[PDB]
Amino acid sequence: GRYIGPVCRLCRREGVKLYLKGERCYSPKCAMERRPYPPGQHGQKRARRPSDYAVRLREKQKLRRIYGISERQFRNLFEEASKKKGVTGSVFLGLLESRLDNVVYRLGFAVSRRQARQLVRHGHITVNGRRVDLPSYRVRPGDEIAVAEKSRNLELIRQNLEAMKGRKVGPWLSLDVEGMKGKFLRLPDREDLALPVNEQLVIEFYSR
Amino acid sequence: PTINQLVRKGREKVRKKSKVPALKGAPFRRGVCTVVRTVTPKKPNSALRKVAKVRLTSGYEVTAYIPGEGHNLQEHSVVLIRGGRVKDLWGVRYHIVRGVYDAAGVKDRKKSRSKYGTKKPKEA
Amino acid sequence: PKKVLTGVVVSDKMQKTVTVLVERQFPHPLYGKVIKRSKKYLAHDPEEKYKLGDVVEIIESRPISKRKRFRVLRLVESGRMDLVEKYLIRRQNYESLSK
Amino acid sequence: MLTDPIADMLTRIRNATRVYKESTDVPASRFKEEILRILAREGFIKGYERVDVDGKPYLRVYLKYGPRRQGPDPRPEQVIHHIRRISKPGRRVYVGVKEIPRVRRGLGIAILSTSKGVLTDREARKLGVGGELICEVW
Amino acid sequence: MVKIRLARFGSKHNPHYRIVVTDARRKRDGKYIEKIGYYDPRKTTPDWLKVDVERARYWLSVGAQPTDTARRLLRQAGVFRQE
RNA sequence: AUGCGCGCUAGGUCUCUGGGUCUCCUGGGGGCCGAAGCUAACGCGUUAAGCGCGCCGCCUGGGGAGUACGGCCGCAAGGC
RNA sequence: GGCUAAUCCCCCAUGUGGACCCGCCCCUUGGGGUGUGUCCAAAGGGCUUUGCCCGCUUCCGGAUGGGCCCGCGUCCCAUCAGCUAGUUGGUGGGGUAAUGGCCCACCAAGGCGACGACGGGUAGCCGGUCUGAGAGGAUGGCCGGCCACAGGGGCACUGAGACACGGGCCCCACUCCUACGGGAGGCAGCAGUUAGGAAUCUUCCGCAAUGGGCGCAAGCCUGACGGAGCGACGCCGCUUGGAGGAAGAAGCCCUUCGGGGUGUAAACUCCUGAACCCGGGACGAAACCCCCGACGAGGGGACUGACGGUACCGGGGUAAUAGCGCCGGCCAACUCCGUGCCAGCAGCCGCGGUAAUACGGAGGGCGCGAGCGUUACCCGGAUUCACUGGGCGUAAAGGGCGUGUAGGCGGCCUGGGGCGUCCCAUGUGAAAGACCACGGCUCAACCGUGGGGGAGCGUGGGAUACGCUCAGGCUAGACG
Ligand SMILES: [Mg+2]
Ligand SMILES: [Mg+2]
Ligand SMILES: [Mg+2]
Ligand SMILES: [Mg+2]
Ligand SMILES: [Mg+2]
Ligand SMILES: [Mg+2]
Ligand SMILES: [Mg+2]
Ligand SMILES: [Mg+2]
Ligand SMILES: [Mg+2]
Ligand SMILES: [Mg+2]
Ligand SMILES: [Mg+2]
Ligand SMILES: [Mg+2]
Ligand SMILES: [Mg+2]
Ligand SMILES: [Mg+2]
Ligand SMILES: [Mg+2]
Ligand SMILES: [Mg+2]
Ligand SMILES: [Mg+2]
Ligand SMILES: [Mg+2]
Ligand SMILES: [Mg+2]
Ligand SMILES: [Mg+2]
Ligand SMILES: [Mg+2]
Ligand SMILES: [Mg+2]
Ligand SMILES: [Mg+2]
Ligand SMILES: [Mg+2]
Ligand SMILES: [Mg+2]
Ligand SMILES: [Mg+2]
Ligand SMILES: [Mg+2]
Ligand SMILES: [Mg+2]
Ligand SMILES: [Mg+2]
Ligand SMILES: [Mg+2]
Ligand SMILES: [Mg+2]
Ligand SMILES: [Mg+2]
Ligand SMILES: [Mg+2]
Ligand SMILES: [Mg+2]
Ligand SMILES: [Mg+2]
Ligand SMILES: [Mg+2]
Ligand SMILES: [Mg+2]
Ligand SMILES: [Mg+2]
Ligand SMILES: [Mg+2]
Ligand SMILES: [Mg+2]
Ligand SMILES: [Mg+2]
Ligand SMILES: [Mg+2]
Ligand SMILES: [Mg+2]
Ligand SMILES: [Mg+2]
Ligand SMILES: [Mg+2]
Ligand SMILES: [Mg+2]
Ligand SMILES: [Mg+2]
Ligand SMILES: [Mg+2]
Ligand SMILES: [Mg+2]
Ligand SMILES: [Mg+2]
Ligand SMILES: [Mg+2]
Ligand SMILES: [Mg+2]
Ligand SMILES: [Mg+2]
Ligand SMILES: [Mg+2]
Ligand SMILES: [Mg+2]
Ligand SMILES: [Mg+2]
Ligand SMILES: [Mg+2]
Ligand SMILES: [Mg+2]
Ligand SMILES: [Mg+2]
Ligand SMILES: [Mg+2]
Ligand SMILES: [Mg+2]
Ligand SMILES: [Mg+2]
Ligand SMILES: [Mg+2]
Ligand SMILES: [Mg+2]
Ligand SMILES: [Mg+2]
Ligand SMILES: [Mg+2]
Ligand SMILES: [Mg+2]
Ligand SMILES: [Mg+2]
Ligand SMILES: [Mg+2]
Ligand SMILES: [Mg+2]
Ligand SMILES: [Mg+2]
Ligand SMILES: [Mg+2]
Ligand SMILES: [Mg+2]
Ligand SMILES: [Mg+2]
Ligand SMILES: [Mg+2]
Ligand SMILES: [Mg+2]
Ligand SMILES: [Mg+2]
Ligand SMILES: [Mg+2]
Ligand SMILES: [Mg+2]
Ligand SMILES: [Mg+2]
Ligand SMILES: [Mg+2]
Ligand SMILES: [Mg+2]
Ligand SMILES: [Mg+2]
Ligand SMILES: [Mg+2]
Ligand SMILES: [Mg+2]
Ligand SMILES: [Mg+2]
Ligand SMILES: [Mg+2]
Ligand SMILES: [Mg+2]
Ligand SMILES: [Mg+2]
Ligand SMILES: [Mg+2]
Ligand SMILES: [Mg+2]
Ligand SMILES: [Mg+2]
Ligand SMILES: [Mg+2]
Ligand SMILES: [Mg+2]
Ligand SMILES: [Mg+2]
Ligand SMILES: [Mg+2]
Ligand SMILES: [Mg+2]
Ligand SMILES: [Mg+2]
Ligand SMILES: [Mg+2]
Ligand SMILES: [Mg+2]
Ligand SMILES: [Mg+2]
Ligand SMILES: [Mg+2]
Ligand SMILES: [Mg+2]
Ligand SMILES: [Mg+2]
Ligand SMILES: [Mg+2]
Ligand SMILES: [Mg+2]
Ligand SMILES: [Mg+2]
Ligand SMILES: [Mg+2]
Ligand SMILES: [Mg+2]
Ligand SMILES: [Mg+2]
Ligand SMILES: [Mg+2]
Ligand SMILES: [Mg+2]
Ligand SMILES: [Mg+2]
Ligand SMILES: [Mg+2]
Ligand SMILES: [Mg+2]
Ligand SMILES: [Mg+2]
Ligand SMILES: [Mg+2]
Ligand SMILES: [Mg+2]
Ligand SMILES: [Mg+2]
Ligand SMILES: [Mg+2]
Ligand SMILES: [Mg+2]
Ligand SMILES: [Mg+2]
Ligand SMILES: [Mg+2]
Ligand SMILES: [Mg+2]
Ligand SMILES: [Mg+2]
Ligand SMILES: [Mg+2]
Ligand SMILES: [Mg+2]
Ligand SMILES: [Mg+2]
Ligand SMILES: [Mg+2]
Ligand SMILES: [Mg+2]
Ligand SMILES: [Mg+2]
Ligand SMILES: [Mg+2]
Ligand SMILES: [Mg+2]
Ligand SMILES: [Mg+2]
Ligand SMILES: [Mg+2]
Ligand SMILES: [Mg+2]
Ligand SMILES: [Mg+2]
Ligand SMILES: [Mg+2]
Ligand SMILES: [Mg+2]
Ligand SMILES: [Mg+2]
Ligand SMILES: [Mg+2]
Ligand SMILES: [Mg+2]
Ligand SMILES: [Mg+2]
Ligand SMILES: [Mg+2]
Ligand SMILES: [Mg+2]
Ligand SMILES: [Mg+2]
Ligand SMILES: [Mg+2]
Ligand SMILES: [Mg+2]
Ligand SMILES: [Mg+2]
Ligand SMILES: [Mg+2]
Ligand SMILES: [Mg+2]
Ligand SMILES: [Mg+2]
Ligand SMILES: [Mg+2]
Ligand SMILES: [Mg+2]
Ligand SMILES: [Mg+2]
Ligand SMILES: [Mg+2]
Ligand SMILES: [Mg+2]
Ligand SMILES: [Mg+2]
Ligand SMILES: [Mg+2]
Ligand SMILES: [Mg+2]
Ligand SMILES: [Mg+2]
Ligand SMILES: [Mg+2]
Ligand SMILES: [Mg+2]
Ligand SMILES: [Mg+2]
Ligand SMILES: [Zn+2]
Repeated sequence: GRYIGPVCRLCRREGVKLYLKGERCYSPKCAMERRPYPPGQHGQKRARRPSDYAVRLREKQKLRRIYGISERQFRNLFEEASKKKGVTGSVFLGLLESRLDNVVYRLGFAVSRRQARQLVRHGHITVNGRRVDLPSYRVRPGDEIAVAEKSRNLELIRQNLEAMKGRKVGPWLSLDVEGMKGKFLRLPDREDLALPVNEQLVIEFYSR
Repeated sequence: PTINQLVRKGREKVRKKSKVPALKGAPFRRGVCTVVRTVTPKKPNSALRKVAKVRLTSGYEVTAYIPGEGHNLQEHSVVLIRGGRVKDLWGVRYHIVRGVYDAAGVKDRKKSRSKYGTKKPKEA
Repeated sequence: PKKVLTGVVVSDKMQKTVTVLVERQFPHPLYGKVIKRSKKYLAHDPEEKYKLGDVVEIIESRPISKRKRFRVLRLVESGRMDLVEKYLIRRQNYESLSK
Repeated sequence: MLTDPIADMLTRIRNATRVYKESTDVPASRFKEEILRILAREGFIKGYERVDVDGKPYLRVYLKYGPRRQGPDPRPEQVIHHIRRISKPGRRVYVGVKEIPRVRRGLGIAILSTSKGVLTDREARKLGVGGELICEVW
Repeated sequence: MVKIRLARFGSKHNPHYRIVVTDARRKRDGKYIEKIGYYDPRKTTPDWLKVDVERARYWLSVGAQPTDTARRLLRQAGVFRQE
């Protein structure tokens, strides 16, 4: 159970907008609209200078909450990237960017990531023609990620896609809105995504 | 040391002695209380600390601490020894695990409940 | 290959047998230098031909006695008693080191 | 008797240069000549000459250093910043080719004696041989 | 005597065998003389049988005995074919 | 409270004992200041505590304890 | 005590050949050939019955599995320093598949040890595993290889193989039966019981698969095994919802009484549809066998599931578990109240003697999350046994001083050798694991296929600077 509960609170503690609610994280309600201070009794108090540890921990939490991942999946992913050839930070982001649910979000099929997850687990998504109900599932370049033929007239789906008419998608992605399909073209680099994250801080955090 | 000296004598690997003979290498030992009493602590503090003399399954008699606020232990109650010592006490090398055997848990404790062995209460 | 080594004959004293001292060198697995170690092989001299001080090649063979798995191959150097006297000296040093 | 002649050379050089002496004499051996020749070729000394002190052969090593500097302590950057023995008698060290050190990230050298002669770590690798690791310089 | 037979390398309900020359008295799954082929009964990939008929015919020449199933697979690779 | 041997690294000054064309120079010892350098500092510095090599001895928190036990010395006291 | 068959035992023959003494030849430890002499063979059964099969006997190879021997590696204590009588060798012999004091007789006086013998302590070893940047430390459950044991101690018999776990004999301890003479056992096989313990499972299903024994087969046996069950023990996957929703309800907490907080969190709206119900429903299984062909090759045919109606697919379908540690510093997270050296905390530093972020509750927060903590233990940090990678004037640490034994170390040039060193080739370094890649279960875990690497040791070849050795010079050390 990767974190389930009040969210715009994490937006707040991380000090930046993470967009966990989709639209309305786009409204003037995000609570980063006039409560940009963290949650709790002490949120409005002058904040002491963070320890090196603090800084690093917090950056990592930012990244994780962005993807909505267990710690354990996140660690395993990182380590799996530290093993791989190529810059660890970037590989990591690439691997995170490769979760099916994330691909579904990224393709506009779902509004937020948590929603994308639900869409996957419920089997409204196919990958190359077969249903994949695992959110963790790794999309590989070349993969065609589609809305289920059966889920195609779902209210949430129709609205979500008529949204994406005229919208531009990730430059590592292809989209066909008529067909409710999209292709994962290539792994993204750190410039491809806008993340409010210095990944090198995360490498350091796990380096302790 | 010269290298030749190392080839002759070598370097001495140094062993550590166990802070705990609960023997067995075991994580806990069962025992029976012998004396259940109170004791005054070492030079910097004052209190009345609650302890039991325990006769272990492991053949040893040892003094164990009885953590938490209330306690039910008396001369014949059988108990579990978990090890870890009490610093400002004389010769108390192990703690009693509460909730196990004739040790009750700590009544009314709401806070770190698994230390102290008390169940989660219900709410209203 | 039946293993074959070289040593010097330090013991005359048996019947059709010779004690052959064999040195060997090798690097030390940790401290890295070369160390020199040695052991006495009991070797088969049926002819009673090889004498003390002879530096001989020695060979892996069919077992002769307990302790004799090696027989004398050939003589290489003759009469290095410097070796023998070294070893005898050690054995005399033994008489110290006790009680 | 010097117990290690080769070290005595390396050190003669060390102290020599650490006072900025212009040259220094070391009792001559063909091997020392070789080591020297490597340094010279590598830009570490200026060069050396075979010479005669009281009728005994020495090799005279002429040392180089950097420019003069500013602020307090004008003394010049050494050109041999660091020079040390690796193999010594009484612990002999031999690397095979795959075990040949790279030094100071390539900016330094190691001098190995090999059955192909005395060569720099790069030299030895290119020659594809190993041997007794004599010293490192940088 | 010496056998040509199957040894179980899969996982639970995922059986994959090694076609193997071994002494008869070994554990089924234990140390053998050679791996001649592989066998995947559940035919989960394009190659679910490899043989290497050359070594198979060797071992037959020195009188290894294939088991019944071993020999089926062996012959499937035409180790025994004369033409 | 500084194991032995060897090689290398400014000087100044006082001394003991040789040799030399005897302001002084050149050996071998004893002192004091001091270059570089070392050092936690104090200090050491061609009589190293500097730079290096060889070899020996030794160290691994305090107390318990140079104790106990064992062995070996010793007439004993006591020693190792 | 009596009868009787055989592929049971024996006798005579045949002697392909083989064994043994002796001689010669080749080869070189007992390898191969040859000559005379002596000795040694067999077993029948089935049929689709004049031939084919399943067998038998002797011999030579092969393959596979073993025995024995050797180099090297293999924990702690020297407060264990000497050990040794079959002990060390020799000759002859006994024994064995075979070498061997393995055993015996006779002879000799040896063998081993500070390069740690002897003694004591501990311990199955390994592939590997854990940890570490590495070097190193620690470890050897599961899987694979080896060894050893089968209540304790001895012993042999049968046999290709045992000194045999469900074989035999004896002694011992224990249980059981007994008519007191005497008998019967041996789960460290699967399950299960009991004891011990902090603690470790079902007296399950199946012979369908793979494997094993016997059988020409059909088959039979197989707690090997393939499966299922229980345990959050591990690992991996996944759920407890998704979107909207106030300038932001109640409650609660804090409050400078203005307000701040839990917080879009709830309520509520819409949507999806774990669970669950229905229908379909596997792969793993094609052989052996039968038929043609020739019992071959080849072709054709049939049977066969424990898992299990399981996985999986289709339909329907409900908003559907959250907990545990922590918030003085190390260390991410602060306030109120209670308590007043008490009660309690505590890994160290240290908190509590009326203003306690350190006790106890609450509000709030940080961290992980079907877990979270604790205890024990290993590596880590610990460059705190320092090979990498420490030191000894005053911090722990130079022996009171010498002499020299072993041992370590060795100036300049030349030549031979090529042992150390280095190089090339090759052999070995099983599989599993680790690594990379592709692949198979919807992913992963798990699994398969391929690839790479590699210390060490064996063999052949090569180099010669350095180390050694031999030879020959020199004088800068040393001595005279
Ligand atoms: Mg990386
Ligand atoms: Mg977008
Ligand atoms: Mg791209
Ligand atoms: Mg974004
Ligand atoms: Mg940025
Ligand atoms: Mg790390
Ligand atoms: Mg670390
Ligand atoms: Mg106090
Ligand atoms: Mg009671
Ligand atoms: Mg503890
Ligand atoms: Mg607490
Ligand atoms: Mg003799
Ligand atoms: Mg004999
Ligand atoms: Mg011979
Ligand atoms: Mg003696
Ligand atoms: Mg002594
Ligand atoms: Mg090598
Ligand atoms: Mg076997
Ligand atoms: Mg497939
Ligand atoms: Mg095929
Ligand atoms: Mg054929
Ligand atoms: Mg000068
Ligand atoms: Mg004068
Ligand atoms: Mg003087
Ligand atoms: Mg001074
Ligand atoms: Mg100075
Ligand atoms: Mg120093
Ligand atoms: Mg200073
Ligand atoms: Mg001088
Ligand atoms: Mg002076
Ligand atoms: Mg002096
Ligand atoms: Mg000196
Ligand atoms: Mg010092
Ligand atoms: Mg220490
Ligand atoms: Mg102490
Ligand atoms: Mg005393
Ligand atoms: Mg004692
Ligand atoms: Mg005494
Ligand atoms: Mg004494
Ligand atoms: Mg006495
Ligand atoms: Mg005294
Ligand atoms: Mg009868
Ligand atoms: Mg009758
Ligand atoms: Mg006959
Ligand atoms: Mg004949
Ligand atoms: Mg014979
Ligand atoms: Mg017969
Ligand atoms: Mg007959
Ligand atoms: Mg064999
Ligand atoms: Mg005897
Ligand atoms: Mg005789
Ligand atoms: Mg004999
Ligand atoms: Mg016998
Ligand atoms: Mg036998
Ligand atoms: Mg006899
Ligand atoms: Mg006798
Ligand atoms: Mg030895
Ligand atoms: Mg024992
Ligand atoms: Mg044991
Ligand atoms: Mg051990
Ligand atoms: Mg270490
Ligand atoms: Mg290792
Ligand atoms: Mg071990
Ligand atoms: Mg076990
Ligand atoms: Mg088992
Ligand atoms: Mg095993
Ligand atoms: Mg036994
Ligand atoms: Mg038993
Ligand atoms: Mg017993
Ligand atoms: Mg027995
Ligand atoms: Mg038999
Ligand atoms: Mg046995
Ligand atoms: Mg049994
Ligand atoms: Mg049996
Ligand atoms: Mg009896
Ligand atoms: Mg009974
Ligand atoms: Mg029974
Ligand atoms: Mg019996
Ligand atoms: Mg059992
Ligand atoms: Mg019990
Ligand atoms: Mg089980
Ligand atoms: Mg059954
Ligand atoms: Mg079967
Ligand atoms: Mg079968
Ligand atoms: Mg059969
Ligand atoms: Mg039939
Ligand atoms: Mg029948
Ligand atoms: Mg049965
Ligand atoms: Mg099983
Ligand atoms: Mg349980
Ligand atoms: Mg439980
Ligand atoms: Mg899990
Ligand atoms: Mg709406
Ligand atoms: Mg709206
Ligand atoms: Mg509000
Ligand atoms: Mg409110
Ligand atoms: Mg209120
Ligand atoms: Mg105010
Ligand atoms: Mg309010
Ligand atoms: Mg919500
Ligand atoms: Mg509404
Ligand atoms: Mg549906
Ligand atoms: Mg509905
Ligand atoms: Mg159903
Ligand atoms: Mg089937
Ligand atoms: Mg089929
Ligand atoms: Mg059958
Ligand atoms: Mg037919
Ligand atoms: Mg026919
Ligand atoms: Mg037929
Ligand atoms: Mg056929
Ligand atoms: Mg067929
Ligand atoms: Mg069924
Ligand atoms: Mg069925
Ligand atoms: Mg259907
Ligand atoms: Mg369905
Ligand atoms: Mg709900
Ligand atoms: Mg809802
Ligand atoms: Mg929570
Ligand atoms: Mg503090
Ligand atoms: Mg932490
Ligand atoms: Mg803090
Ligand atoms: Mg009170
Ligand atoms: Mg009060
Ligand atoms: Mg207070
Ligand atoms: Mg106070
Ligand atoms: Mg508090
Ligand atoms: Mg605390
Ligand atoms: Mg508290
Ligand atoms: Mg709370
Ligand atoms: Mg909470
Ligand atoms: Mg745990
Ligand atoms: Mg452990
Ligand atoms: Mg530790
Ligand atoms: Mg380290
Ligand atoms: Mg320590
Ligand atoms: Mg230290
Ligand atoms: Mg060191
Ligand atoms: Mg130190
Ligand atoms: Mg020193
Ligand atoms: Mg002083
Ligand atoms: Mg001191
Ligand atoms: Mg002294
Ligand atoms: Mg001396
Ligand atoms: Mg000497
Ligand atoms: Mg010499
Ligand atoms: Mg030399
Ligand atoms: Mg020498
Ligand atoms: Mg030469
Ligand atoms: Mg060579
Ligand atoms: Mg070559
Ligand atoms: Mg190779
Ligand atoms: Mg091999
Ligand atoms: Mg190799
Ligand atoms: Mg391998
Ligand atoms: Mg794997
Ligand atoms: Mg690797
Ligand atoms: Mg895949
Ligand atoms: Mg490797
Ligand atoms: Mg290896
Ligand atoms: Mg060679
Ligand atoms: Mg040559
Ligand atoms: Mg000479
Ligand atoms: Mg002369
Ligand atoms: Zn937000």
